[PDB]
This record gives sequence, structure tokens and C-alpha cells, in this order.
Amino acid sequence: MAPYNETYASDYAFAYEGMVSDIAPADIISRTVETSAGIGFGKIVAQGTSDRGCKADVSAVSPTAPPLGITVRSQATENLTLDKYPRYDGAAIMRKGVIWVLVTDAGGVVAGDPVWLKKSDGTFSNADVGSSGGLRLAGCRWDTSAANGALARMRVDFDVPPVAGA
Amino acid sequence: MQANFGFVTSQTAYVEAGVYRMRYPEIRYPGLIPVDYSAPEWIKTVDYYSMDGVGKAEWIADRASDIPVVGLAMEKATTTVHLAGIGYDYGLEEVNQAIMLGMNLPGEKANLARLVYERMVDRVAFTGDAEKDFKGLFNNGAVTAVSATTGNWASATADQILADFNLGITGLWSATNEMVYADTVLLPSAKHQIIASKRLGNEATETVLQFLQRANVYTAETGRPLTIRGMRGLNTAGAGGVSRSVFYRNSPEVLKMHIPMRHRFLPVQVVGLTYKVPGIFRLGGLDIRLPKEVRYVDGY
Amino acid sequence: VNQAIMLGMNLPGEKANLARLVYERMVDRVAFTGDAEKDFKGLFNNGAVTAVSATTGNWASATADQILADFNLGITGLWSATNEMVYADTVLLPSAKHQIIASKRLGNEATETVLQFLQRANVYTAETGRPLTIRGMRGLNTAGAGGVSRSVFYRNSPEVLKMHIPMRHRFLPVQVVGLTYKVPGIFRLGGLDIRLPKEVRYVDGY
Amino acid sequence: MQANFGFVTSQTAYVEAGVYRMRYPEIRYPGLIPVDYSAPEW
Amino acid sequence: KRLGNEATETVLQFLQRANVYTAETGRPLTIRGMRGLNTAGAGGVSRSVFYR
Amino acid sequence: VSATTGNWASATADQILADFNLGITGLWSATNEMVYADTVLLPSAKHQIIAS
Repeated sequence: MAPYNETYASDYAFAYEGMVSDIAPADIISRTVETSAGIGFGKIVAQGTSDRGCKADVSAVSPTAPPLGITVRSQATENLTLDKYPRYDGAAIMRKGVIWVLVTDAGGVVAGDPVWLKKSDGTFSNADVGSSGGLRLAGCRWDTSAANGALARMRVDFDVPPVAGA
Repeated sequence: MQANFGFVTSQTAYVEAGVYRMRYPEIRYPGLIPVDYSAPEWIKTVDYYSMDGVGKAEWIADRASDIPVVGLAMEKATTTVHLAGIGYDYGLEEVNQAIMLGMNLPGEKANLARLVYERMVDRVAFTGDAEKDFKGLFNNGAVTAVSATTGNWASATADQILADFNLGITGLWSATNEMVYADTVLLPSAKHQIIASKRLGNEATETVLQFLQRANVYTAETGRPLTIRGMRGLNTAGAGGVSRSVFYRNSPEVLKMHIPMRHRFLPVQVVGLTYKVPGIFRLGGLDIRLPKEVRYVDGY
Repeated sequence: VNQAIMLGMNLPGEKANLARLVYERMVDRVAFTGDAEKDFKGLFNNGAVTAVSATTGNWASATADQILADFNLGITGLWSATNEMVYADTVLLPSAKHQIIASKRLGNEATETVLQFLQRANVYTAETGRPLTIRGMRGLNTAGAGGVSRSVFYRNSPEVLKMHIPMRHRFLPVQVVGLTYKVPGIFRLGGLDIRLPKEVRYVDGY
Repeated sequence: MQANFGFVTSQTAYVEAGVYRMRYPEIRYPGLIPVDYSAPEW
Repeated sequence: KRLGNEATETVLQFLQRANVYTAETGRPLTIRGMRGLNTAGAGGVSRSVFYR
Repeated sequence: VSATTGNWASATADQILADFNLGITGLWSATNEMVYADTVLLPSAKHQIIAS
């Protein structure tokens, strides 16, 4: 009977942090979490050192060492970390479907835009940062107009090599 | 006065039939607070759940495959329970001197112990004790209290009375983003008298309480009736020692009191010509869950 | 799903109910507003109907004379806009304004009857004997020209408004792909259609 | 609001049977807009 | 339109039983609303017609 | 207790009603809100003033 965090919303929300939207194709890949803390749901991941592991640290990704994919919302995750994949757990990375993610940009994004990754934190945006600290995920595009700090769905394809931007 | 337990009657005297017991105020917490007793007798906490779903609808085409999906989430919350008790005792020759006068001393003590138990439950329900932090209905600190529109209701005309009364219902309605209506109103008894004894005009001879029944916002928008009650402890419960009135919905889903154990007497004990009967009772406090459906108005 | 039976939750069965709920939500949103993707103009924002302002009426600090004049302005305007041929049957008002009307007395010290005396003395109920229906809605708070409240007067007949819904929400069998059960569900409807635009009238500024 | 299908309970605790579903406004289209279902499905 | 500022049990169409014609005699008066009278006046103003 | 500034000559009806209900409310509140007054004994002259 818990009425806390009641906002009396006009209508239903759109999605959650890492939920997918149904479509026939999806590469979902099982990896093992390597970071000491968990990994959030809609997040980018790099290639681990365990030959099948992944890390949440993408500060050193390059066109030669591209990022691995994006985690998905699992909803059965050990109930000790709130919404995360705990250490030593199947990660369920996705690299082909359409997924809801979080926007980090001042002016927001619109339907068809490039997707730029900020290597410092691992956040998605519309344009390059400008100090050799951003990559462009070459095969990727948005699918929703959204403001700053809101959820937008994007279409992703990680087999296309990334592009470095200074 | 005199606890000597016996009296002397005179040859030349007249005696009235029956004894007069001192009066105490009525009990006033049935029907105004939802309580339950289904909790097991020895519990420490109570839990309850909530959940919210999410989704969107999109335009599909033939031979396509992309259809939008829905989602879920959940939450949990808890409350506590505590223990208290009262019981009586008596000596040997006291009860024996009692029985030969046809009195039944043990019964007279059990009756009054039930009475004082009910009194304790009332005080916990409607107020707080500041020992177990059992916030009551009249002083809960998580609901919103607003001041009246300059209304003292003495030397105030009927327009101000009606505006002040409807202010609370409208404010509660706007606070919940226009979804729920206040269902019950609790006023200090003095203000209830002021309303019930003031007329509506020289040509409209009728009380402000007889017209307000069928013309308040709640009974005008919908067809259901509104219930107005005058209470006893609201004379000075406000912010600066001023009258307070409460508007709320009165559903088991907004307020809740748990009483796992009502009141029990334990087997008698004997020590040195005495008889001790311990009575214990264990009940948790009042829980206001939906705090946006209870409204305080001060200054009437 | 094999894990949410351990707690007795019935996950697949909880989703179909909420899908039907969001279904009805979508139908409502299409019926009463517009999406600007298929150009389905709604009832509250159709651009072919005439929208006039109120006669200097705010309905807060406004006496009963202004309230009555403003309310009957819509009916008389609908009568004058179709060359004196048709009558408004139904009125939709913002809910706060409905409160203001239902609570405020008739400006009387004599009997203090409510303004819903309008129920028996409006133009429509006066010329004829038929009653008038007044409702309070939800999305009319800022639907006006400059972000102000809007109210609607119309006739409520199947020859003025029409919405076709040939097929209702159904569910299709379950597709299984690599430890994931994908389940579709479809429906089909047609946008709202205002055939007589002179039989719908907008009054802003109440 | 979390998404884990799990909460840690205790032995000395009484979990209530019901669940509170978050409220949303009513539907309000039936009775104001004439709709028909007579046309063929496709 | 209403009748009083404040005591208003009836509409202005009490005119039906308090006009000069229905006051001096007992016969009723017939009032009609027409269509072509919106601008028939001298300078394009409304015109009303009284006749027998 | 004394009345609330009421003489009942050159006093309007509001003062009369307030003074009359003052006794009933005061008696009720003195018994801790448990019993009301059943009978009122007024001097005959004041009863005339009220009844006229």
C-alpha cells in the first residue's frame, strides 16, 4: 500500500533505463561482469581481460579496440544490487536491436542523428566533445526526439567499426 | 472519597435507589479510523507492496515485426508494533468482606480495566505519545496544513463561512492532481455549533449546516453525501494554538491501525495473602499511508 | 517467468491485462487530441471549427450575471453561426469551472440556490422542453489560443461526429527465439471525423 | 521503484495480502463520442 | 436573461403576463423571433416590428 | 458569567441570538462537552422583548 513517489502522472511513461522494443532480430550475448561494482542496465561495455568478460570502463576504447555492446534490463538480478548486474554474472549484451537509453546533451536529440560516445564517462550524445575524448559509433542512429536527461530509443549495430574524432 | 468499603445506615433516614458513577467523554474511534485484527498476535512489523507499469502504442504496418512492449516495477514498505498492559490485584480479607455484602469485587475491577484499555487505544489513535513515536491523526507532521482565508466564524458572514469550508475540499482535490475528493470532514465542536445555529439569510431561514449538506463541492460534482462530524480535541491543535479541522477520504487504503492483541488477562498468582492478575495487550500504531489525501485547515 | 512462479506472480498473465489498459489509453488519446503523424485532428484542437473568446469573463471574482451571460453566449453563437438552424445539445467545460458553477449560489440572499438553475433556464431548455447535458472534462485547462481554458458546445449526433473502430485489440501466438518469448498483439481503428464543423463551437477564456 | 522480482523479508513480519496499483485518470471517451463497430474487420 | 440583481426566481419573460397589451385586456401577446431582422434598421441596425 | 456586551434594548437581532446561545454553549463546554441545557428561565420583560 506504498504511496511514496506518487506523482499523479497524466499517462503511462514510455520505458525504463534499458528495456528493449520488440523486433525480429537481436544479437544478445552472454558475458561475465568484471568490475568490482555492478554494471547498470542501459550502459556501454568494453572488452574484458577474461576472454569472455566485460568492464564498465570505456575510457580507453579506440577504433582498434571498439566497444563491445550495451547491456539490457534483466529484472532477475540477485536483489542485492538494486538495478545492476553484480560481479561474476551473466551480462546479456545487445548489439543489433533497438534499445531505450539515457540522453546526455544540452539541446537534446531528434529522429535521425549521429550517436557520439564520451569516453570519459560513457554517455551518449549528439555531437563530438571536441578534445579527442569522443568516438562516433558509426552504425547507430536515434529514433525519438528527447530533451536533456530523458529516455530515447536508438537503433544500434556494433559490427561497423567506430570513427575517432578529435 | 472514602475507601472504607462499608457504610452505616440510620434508623431515621431515607435512601435513594441506585448509585451515580462519574462521567467520562465518549469513545469516538469506531467508524472514524479503519482498524484490523487479522495480524498474528506476536508480530514486530507489517509490510505492504506497490507496483507501476509502463508502455507505449505505435503505428504498425503489414509484413512488419516491430511492436512496442510494456514493463513493470515494484516497492515495499513497513511499520511496527509495541506492547503494554494493565492488571488488578486485591487482598484476601478485602474480597471476603466484599462477598458477604454481595458485591463481586473481581468483576468490578475487570470492567474498569477494559474501560481504561479502550481509553488508551483512543488516545494512541487520535494523538501521539512521543515514546514510541506514534504520530496521531490530529498532529501528523507529513500532511499539509494551510491557513484559512481570514475566517474566524464569529462576526463572519455566511459567504466567508462557505468559502472557508469549500477551500479545504478544493485544495485537497487540486493537491492530488484532480483525482480524489475529500469524503469526511472533522471540525471542532464549537465551529460545528456555529454552523448548525447560524441562518442563511432573513428570507432564506435555514442553517448553514442544512444547506452545506447538499451544496458542497463533493455532493455537487458527484451524487454521494458528505459526512461532517464535530470532534473534541481540535480546539487548539493548530500552528499557534488555534483551531484545526481535518479533511480526508476515510478508506482502509489511506489510514490503517493494527491491533494484533486486544487485551488479555493471565492466570492469577498468589503471594502472601494477595492475588495478582496481570493483563497485557499489544498493539501497533496508526499509519497514514497516502499523505496527500489528508488536509489540515487552521484558523476556523 | 519460470522464476516469477516461485513467488506466485504470474508474469505473462499480468502483461495482457495492462496491454489492454494501454490500448484503451491510446484510443482515448487519439479520440480527444491529435498526433500530427497521421494528421488526426481531435475534438479539442480541430482547426476547422470556430473558436471565439468570452465576454470578459474569468469566473473568479465574477458575479452570476457574467456567468450566465458567458454560458449562454456559446449556445446563441452556435445558433447564429449556422444561420439560425441548430441547437447545442452538450457542453463540455473544464472541471475547475464546473466546480465554480456548482458551488457558487445564484447571487442570492433570498434562497441561495446554486447556479445549476442553469439546468432549467438555459436557451436550449427554454425554447424546447429537452434537457441540456453539462460535463466536466480533464484536458481543457490550457487548450485555448493563448494557453487559456477552452470549452466546447456541440450537438452529439452520429451525423456530426463519427469514429470507426473495425477491429479491437487481440493477441497473436507466441514466437520463441533463443530463450526469449516474443509475443505480438495488434488492432486497427480510424481517426475521429467531424463532418459538420459549424455544429461544434469553441469558447475560450472561461 | 525497482525491478528485481525480489525483496528481503523477515520471520517476525506480517506481509499484507493486497497490492496497491498506482492510479491513472478515467477513460471518458464512451458516451461522448459516437463509435461504431459494424464495419468489417479489414 | 435574469430578472433581479439578486432575487431572481423567474426569467425576464414574465413580460408574457405583464406587458401593456396583456395588462389592459385579458388576451395574450404573441412574441416571435425572425431571421431577416439583424440589420434592417436605418444604419444597418436591428429592427423589430409591432403590428395587429 | 456576564453577557457579551448585550443590553437587548437598542440591540440588533444578531446580538440577541449570540447572547442567547452563549448560555447553552457555555454550559455545554463547562461539563466538558457532555451535556446541554434543557430549560431557560429569562425575566418576563426580556421574554417580551424577544417575542415582539
